[PDB]
Amino acid sequence: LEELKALKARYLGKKGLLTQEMKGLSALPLEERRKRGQELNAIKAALEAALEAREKALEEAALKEALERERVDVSLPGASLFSGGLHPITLMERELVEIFRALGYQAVEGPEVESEFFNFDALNIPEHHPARDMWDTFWLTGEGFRLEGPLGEEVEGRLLLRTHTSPMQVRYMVAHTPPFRIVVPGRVFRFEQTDATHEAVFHQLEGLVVGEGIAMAHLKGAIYELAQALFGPDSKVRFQPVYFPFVEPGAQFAVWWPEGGKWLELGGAGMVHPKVFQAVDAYRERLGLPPAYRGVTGFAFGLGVERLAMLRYGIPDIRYFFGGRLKFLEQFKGVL
Amino acid sequence: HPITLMERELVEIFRALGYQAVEGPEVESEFFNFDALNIPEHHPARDMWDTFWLTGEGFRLEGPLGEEVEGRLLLRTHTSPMQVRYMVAHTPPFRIVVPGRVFRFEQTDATHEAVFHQLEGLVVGEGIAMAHLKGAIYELAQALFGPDSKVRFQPVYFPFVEPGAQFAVWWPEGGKWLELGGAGMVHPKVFQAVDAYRERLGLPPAYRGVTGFAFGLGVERLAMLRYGIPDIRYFFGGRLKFLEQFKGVL
Amino acid sequence: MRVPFSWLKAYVPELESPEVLEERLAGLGFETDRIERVFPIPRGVVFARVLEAHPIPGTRLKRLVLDAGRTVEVVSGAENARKGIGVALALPGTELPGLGQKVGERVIQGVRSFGMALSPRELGVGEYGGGLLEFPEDALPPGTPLSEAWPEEVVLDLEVTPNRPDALGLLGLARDLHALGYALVEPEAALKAEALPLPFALKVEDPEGAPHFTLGYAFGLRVAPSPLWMQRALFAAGMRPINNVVDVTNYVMLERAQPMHAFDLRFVGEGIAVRRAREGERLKTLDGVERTLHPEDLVIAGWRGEESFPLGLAGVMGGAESEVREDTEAIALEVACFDPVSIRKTARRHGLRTEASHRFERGVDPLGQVPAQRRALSLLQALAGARVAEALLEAGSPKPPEAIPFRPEYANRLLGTSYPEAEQIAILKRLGCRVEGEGPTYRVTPPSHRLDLRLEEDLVEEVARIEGYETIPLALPAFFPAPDNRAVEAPYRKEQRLREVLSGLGFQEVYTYSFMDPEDARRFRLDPPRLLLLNPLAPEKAALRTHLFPGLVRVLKENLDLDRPERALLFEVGRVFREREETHLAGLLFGEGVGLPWAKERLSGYFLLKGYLEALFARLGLAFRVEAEAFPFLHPGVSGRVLVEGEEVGFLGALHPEIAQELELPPVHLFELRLPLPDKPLAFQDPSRHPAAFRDLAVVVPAPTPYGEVEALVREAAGPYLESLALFDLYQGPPLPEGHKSLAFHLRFRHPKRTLRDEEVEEAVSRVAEALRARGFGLR
Amino acid sequence: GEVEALVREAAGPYLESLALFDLYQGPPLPEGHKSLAFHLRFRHPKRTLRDEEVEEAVSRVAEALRARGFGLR
RNA sequence: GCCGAGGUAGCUCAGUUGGUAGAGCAUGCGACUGAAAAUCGCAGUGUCCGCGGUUCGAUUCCGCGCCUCGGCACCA
Ligand SMILES: Nc1ncnc2c1ncn2[C@@H]1O[C@H](COP(=O)(O)OC[C@@H](N)Cc2ccccc2)[C@@H](O)[C@H]1O
Ligand SMILES: Nc1ncnc2c1ncn2[C@@H]1O[C@H](COP(=O)(O)OC[C@@H](N)Cc2ccccc2)[C@@H](O)[C@H]1O
Ligand SMILES: [Mg+2]
Repeated sequence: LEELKALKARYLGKKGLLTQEMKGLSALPLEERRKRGQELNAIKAALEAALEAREKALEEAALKEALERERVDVSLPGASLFSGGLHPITLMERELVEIFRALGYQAVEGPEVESEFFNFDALNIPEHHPARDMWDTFWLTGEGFRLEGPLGEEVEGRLLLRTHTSPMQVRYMVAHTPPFRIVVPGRVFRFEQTDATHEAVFHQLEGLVVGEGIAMAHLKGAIYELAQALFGPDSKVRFQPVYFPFVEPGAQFAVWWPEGGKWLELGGAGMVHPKVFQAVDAYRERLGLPPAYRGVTGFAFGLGVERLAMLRYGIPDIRYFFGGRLKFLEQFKGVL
Repeated sequence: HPITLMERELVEIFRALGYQAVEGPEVESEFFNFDALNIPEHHPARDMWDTFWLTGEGFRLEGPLGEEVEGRLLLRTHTSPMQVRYMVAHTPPFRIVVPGRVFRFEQTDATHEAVFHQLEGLVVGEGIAMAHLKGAIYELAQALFGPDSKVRFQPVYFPFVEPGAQFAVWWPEGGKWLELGGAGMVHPKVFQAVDAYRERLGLPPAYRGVTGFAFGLGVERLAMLRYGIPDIRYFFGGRLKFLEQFKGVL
Repeated sequence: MRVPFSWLKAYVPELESPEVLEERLAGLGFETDRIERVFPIPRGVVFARVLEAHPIPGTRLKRLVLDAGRTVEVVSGAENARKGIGVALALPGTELPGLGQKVGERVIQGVRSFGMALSPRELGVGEYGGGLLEFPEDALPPGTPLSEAWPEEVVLDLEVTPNRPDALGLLGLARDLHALGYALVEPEAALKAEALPLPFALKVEDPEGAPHFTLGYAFGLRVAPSPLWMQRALFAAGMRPINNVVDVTNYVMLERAQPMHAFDLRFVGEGIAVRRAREGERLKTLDGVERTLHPEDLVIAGWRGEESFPLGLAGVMGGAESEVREDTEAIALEVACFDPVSIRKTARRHGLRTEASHRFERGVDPLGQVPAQRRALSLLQALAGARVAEALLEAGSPKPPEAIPFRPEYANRLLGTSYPEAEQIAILKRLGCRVEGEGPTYRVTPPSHRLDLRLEEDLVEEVARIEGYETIPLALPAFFPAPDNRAVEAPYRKEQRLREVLSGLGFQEVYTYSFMDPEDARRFRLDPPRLLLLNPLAPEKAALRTHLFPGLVRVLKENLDLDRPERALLFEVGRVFREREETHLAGLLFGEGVGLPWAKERLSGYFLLKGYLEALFARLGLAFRVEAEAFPFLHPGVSGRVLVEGEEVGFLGALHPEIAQELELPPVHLFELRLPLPDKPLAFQDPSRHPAAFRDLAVVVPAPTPYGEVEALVREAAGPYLESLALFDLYQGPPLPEGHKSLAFHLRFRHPKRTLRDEEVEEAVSRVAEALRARGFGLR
Repeated sequence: GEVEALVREAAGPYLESLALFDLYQGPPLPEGHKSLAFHLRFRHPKRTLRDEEVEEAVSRVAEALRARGFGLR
C-alpha cells in the first residue's frame, strides 16, 4: 500500500514547501527563529516517522507472506533435464590417448575406407600373401567415390575397409617428417564370426615413433609405461617374438594385471620394417617430396581397444559396445 | 573462466612433456613460503613479494605428510612453496607443474592484481641440466606461438635457484618479446631444507644426489596476451558480459 | 640505479654505445628500464664569471656584474649568488628547456638585466631551482659556450638485484663488463700523504653495528665548487653537486658503492664515537629535519671532555651541523661497513631512504673501506688541495672470503654445457677470484666484494652468464619417474573434469576474490571468519571467505546493476577457509527460468536447480537427494541439505527472503557442496533381456510428509526384483482426506534369467502395501 | 527468421540485444496474422545515449518494416 | 608513508548568482494491450565514504581516519 505512502514524499514535500521555499526565499533567511524551525522540526519529525514506519511496516508485511506461504517438500523430484554420457569405447580411447599424450605422442586419425596400397602393399603384404590372412578383408565396390591419399591427392587402388589402423603409419609419414610420436586410434573392420571376445567391427590404437636413434628398448619402455598407468607400479610387460610383415624384430606384448593375477595379451609391436620406410619415401618421390626416412629407425605398436576396455570396465561380452542398449551404456555415465 | 581455459592449455602443454599436475594450499606457513625457499627474516630479497599476514586461532594448517605444520600463517606469495611440499612427499625422478592462485600486496592497475595465478614447474632428478630447463620453455614457446617462436633467458635473482633466470617467449604474430616468468636450477639449500625436513619426519633423505630445475609463470599475463584482455582486473571482476565472451575457446 | 654512460665509459673505455651497453648489461644480469639523453644546452648558455654581486637597494635582488667574454650585468634573487663563482649565463635570445619561453634583455628593479644566470632546474640538469649552478670561477674562459664543456649525456636506468650490492657502484658494475673481455681502468688514487698524528680519536662502542669502521684525516682544505666534469657526473646520476668535499664523497660512493661522509672537525671535538643513540637524544640531519632518536639507532657521535653529542645517523644520513661548508679546513672522513639490519630498521623507523642506507642495507664490501679512503683522500687532495694524513683509524678486522671448491666438470654437468676448463678458470679470474687449484676440483676464493658468491653453484652461475645463457644448449630429459609419483595428478584431473562437466549442462564459471567482508558474516548469517588479516586491502577485504555463495550472490547484484541479466545460472569452485582450507563448489540460479521465449509457460526455481543438480550427479554416476535442514541463510520453506552417495556434503535451497531484501535482490536459489565429491567405483552389471513387469500405484499420504521418506520406504520393501520406480504425479485434491496428498509411483520389476509371473509381483506389490500400512500410509 | 533478420539489420549498430518475448496470433489482429514482440536493447561504448538517438533508430526499424510489408502494433 | 586532486539515486555523472540534492534511461501503477512498447503524471530506492557540527530538505566548511589516482621512494 506504501507505493503511494512513498509518493506522498512530494505530497508532503512541495505541498508543505508552499510554506517556506515558496514564500519569499530571498528574505526567508532573515526569518529564522520559530517558523523555519517549525519545518526544520516537521521536516524531520515527519520524514523519519513516516517514510521509515511505512517501510518496516511492509518490511514485515511482505517478508511475512513469503516466510509463511513458500513451503516446499525440498526432497521432491525436480525438473527432468537430460543427463548425457559417453560410450565405453570412448572413455577407454580417451584414457589411452591421455596415457600416451603424457609420453609425447600426438593423436591423429585416418580414414576407414582404405586402398589396397596403404592397407597391405605399403605395409609389405603383397598378393596371395600367405601372411595376408590374419586380416579377413572386406572388399568394397563404388564408382563416383573419391578416396583421397595423404597429400590430398586422389589415391588409386582396390577400395576396402582397413583391417587395422597401421595404414595410418604409411599415410602420416608421407605427410610429415621425423622425429615424431604418433598414436592413431580408429575403428577397423574384419571378416570373422563374432562371439564373446570377437567382433567384425572393432577399434585399435596405433603408436608410431620414428627417429634416428630409436631402439626396441624405447618400444619396450612405452609399453612399460602403458602398463604402469593402467595397472599401477606393481605392473609389468612381457614381449615375445611374433610376425608381421611390417616390423622386423617383431613382437606381441602382454601386460601383467595385478588386481587379477593374469597376463593379458594387448597387441603387436616391433621396429618398423626397412621396406615400409622404403615404400614411404618411395611414395613421396612419386609426389615430388624429398626422402625423409632414409637415416632413421622407429617402432610401432597396435592394440585392441575393446579388449582392453572389456577387461578394464568388466564388460563380459564384446558385442555389447555396438549393441545399442541404453541400459548398458548409461552404466558408464560417470567414469570421470 | 578465462583463467581456466588458459591454465588448462598450459597444463595440457606441459602434460605432453611428462609433467604431473598437482595443487597446494593457498594459506601457507612462513616456513614453506620463505624459509625452506632460502628467504630468511628481514631478508632484503624478501621484498619482491608483499606478504599478506593472517591471524586465526583454531585454524589447522597441515603440512605435506598430513602433519600439523607450525609457523606464522599467511597467503602464499607464489606457488613455489609447492616445490618444498611435493618433495618431502615424493621421491625423484619426477616432473611437476602446480597451478594455483597466489596473493600479493600491491596496488592494482591494468597489468597488476593483488590476487593472481602462477604455474610452477619442478623437474628434479640426477642428470638434470639447465639445458633441460631451456628445452621446456622452448617447448612452452612453440606450443603457444608455433614453430616460428623462440625463447630468451637472461640472468636474474631468486634465493631458491642458483643459476637463476628470467625468461621471455618470442610472439611472432605480434613481433614482441613477452616476459613470462622466472626459472633456474633448484638451489642447493632447498634440497637441503627438504631432506632436512624429512629427517624431522623420519623419512630418509632423497634429494642428496640429484639436481633439478624450476620455473614459475604468470597465468593472467599469458592469458591477457593470449585472449586479448586489455586489463587484468577483468578476470576477478565478475562481469557476465566479459566471461560469456570465452564460451567456446574449444 | 642511474648509470651515466660516459661515467661508466671512464672505467670501461671501449664501450660501443648506450645501446650495446644495455645489451651487455642484459646478459650480465641487469635489465634497463629506460635510456635517455640529458643535457641539451643551447649555444645561448655560456660560462660567465661573477665579477661582482651588488645588492639592489630596497630589494632582495642583486645586480651581478659578470665577465661573459665582454662584461654584462644580470639581476638575480638567488641567495647563493656571490662574487667569485662561475655561473651558467643564458644570453638574451636563448631557448631554455626548463622554462620554455625565450630569455631576453629585461629591465628589473632598475637594471638592464642581460639575460639570466640559470639554476639546476632552468638549465635542465637537475630538479633543483633554489640557486644558480656554482662552477669553479676559472672553469672555462669567460664566454665559451657551456656545452663545449658539458656535452649531452646518456643515462641508463639499471635494475640492480639484491644479490649484487657490489653493483651499486659503477666501478663494480664495470668489473662485470670487464669479464666479458672489456678493458678495465681503475682510478689510481694518487696520494701524497704526510706522517703526522690525527687530531682526534676513534672509540667504536658497538662493534656489532660497526663491524669495520675507518676514519680519514684531510686538513688545510680549500672548499669551493666542483669542476664541471664532477658536477655533470653527479647530476646525470640523479644527484646535485654541493662543493668540493661533499661532492667527492658522493662521487666515490657511486663509483665503488661505498658510502662515506666528511665530518667537519670543528664539531668532532676530541674524537668520534660510534655508539647507539641514548633513548632521548636529538639530532638534526642534513635534510633540515629535526629528529628524536630511538635508543636502537646507531649513531656517529663526538665527545668533548665529559660530553657526548650525535653528529650523524650512521649509515643513513649525516648531521646538519657538522656538514662541510666553505669555511671548513679539516675533516674526519667516515668510511665504514655498518650492520645491514641496524641500518634497515633505523632507515625505516625514520622513514628515510638514502643512497647511503640503500647500500648499507643491501651490502657493502667488508674490506673495501681502506681502498675507498685513499680514493677519497686522493681526490680531496686534487680538488680541494687538501693535505691528507698518512695513517687512518681502523676499528675491526674482517676476515677475507673463504675458498669455494669449484669443479668445472660439474659446472658443465649442471649447465648442460661443455665449456672447456680453461675458459672457466679464465673467466673466474677476470671477476677477481683466486683460483689456487690443480684440477679436477679447484680452490676458488672470490673477491671481498662479491657477497653473492659462497657456493660452488654461485661460481657455476658466473660462467653461464659471462659465457652467455644463450650458449647453454636446448635439451629434453628422459626418465621413468619414481613410483610414488604415479597418478599423483588424479585429484587434479578429477576436479577439472568436474568444472568441464558443469560447463556442460549450462553453468557459467566464475572466479571471486578469496577475501570476505566481516560484515557479510552478519549480512548472510554465517559464523565470523577464523582467519582474518593483519593488513587488509580494505576492511571490505579484511577476512578470508568461509563460503562461496556470499560472493556468487554479490556478483549477481553487481551484474543486475551494470546490466540487467534477465536470468543467470552460475557456478564457482574455490578454496574456503575455516578450521581447515577446503575446496567448495557453489551454484546459483535466478531469473525467469527455462521455457519458451514466447509461451509464458516457464520451468524454474528451486526444482529447476535441483533439476540440473540431479541431472549433474546423474552424469557423474553419483547418488543424490535432498533432506530439509535448517540453514540460517535459506528460506525456511525451501531449505535442505544435499546428500551425495549417502554422505551429507552441503545444502540446496533459496536465499532467505529477509536477506534478498537487504541486498535489494529478487528471489534466488543456490547450493554449495564440498569437494572432493564421493568416489563410487563402477561395477558393471549385465541387464536382463527379460521383460520388466511394471505396475502403477498411488499412495495417499499426509501433507506434512516428505516425498523422501515415502519413496525410501516403497523402494525398500518393493523387493530386489524391483528395477525402476518413479513419481509420475503428486495429487493433493478432493477425493482425499484432509491435509493429505497422493504419490503415484510407476514401479517396474524384472528378473535376470527368466520372465516373472504376476503371482510374484503381487507378493511384492503387496509387501509394499503392508509396510505402507505398518508405518501409517494409505493406498488409493 | 526473416522478421528478426530485418529488425536486427536496420536496428542500428548501437543495438546490443534483441529477443522474442512473445508470439501472438490473436483477436485484435488481421486475418492470417501474428505479432512478434521483441525486447530490444541499445548501448553506446563511451557515453550514455539520448532517446532522440534510439528513436532515430527504433524508427529506422519501423520504416524498413514497412518498406518490406509488415505492420507495427 | 610527502605535495595535490576526486570520491553524490538500478547505472554514467556535471556540479555550485542554491531551491536543483539532480540530468540522461532505467525504475515503481492506471489506464491505451490479450501480454507489452512509443505515452500523459503522480513519485524518489539515495545514509552526496564513516564517526561528529553545519540552512527551513546540507553535497560543499570544518576535524581525523577510510575506497581512487599522478608524481615521489621502489622495482611487480
Ligand atoms: N575381432 C577383434 N575384437 C577385438 N579385438 C581384436 C579383434 N581382432 C584383433 N583385436 C585386437 O587387435 C590387436 C592387434 O591386431 P593384430 O591383427 O593382431 O595386429 C595388427 C597390427 N596392425 C598391429 C601392429 C602394429 C604395429 C606393429 C606391430 C603390430 C590384438 O592384439 C587384439 O587384442
Ligand atoms: N600482480 C601480478 N599480476 C599478474 N601477473 C603477475 C603479478 N605478479 C607477478 N606476476 C607474474 O608472476 C611471474 C613470476 O613471479 P615472480 O615473483 O616474479 O617469481 C616468482 C617465483 N616463485 C617464480 C620462480 C619459480 C622457480 C624458479 C624461479 C622463479 C612473473 O614473471 C609475472 O609474469
Ligand atoms: Mg649468485
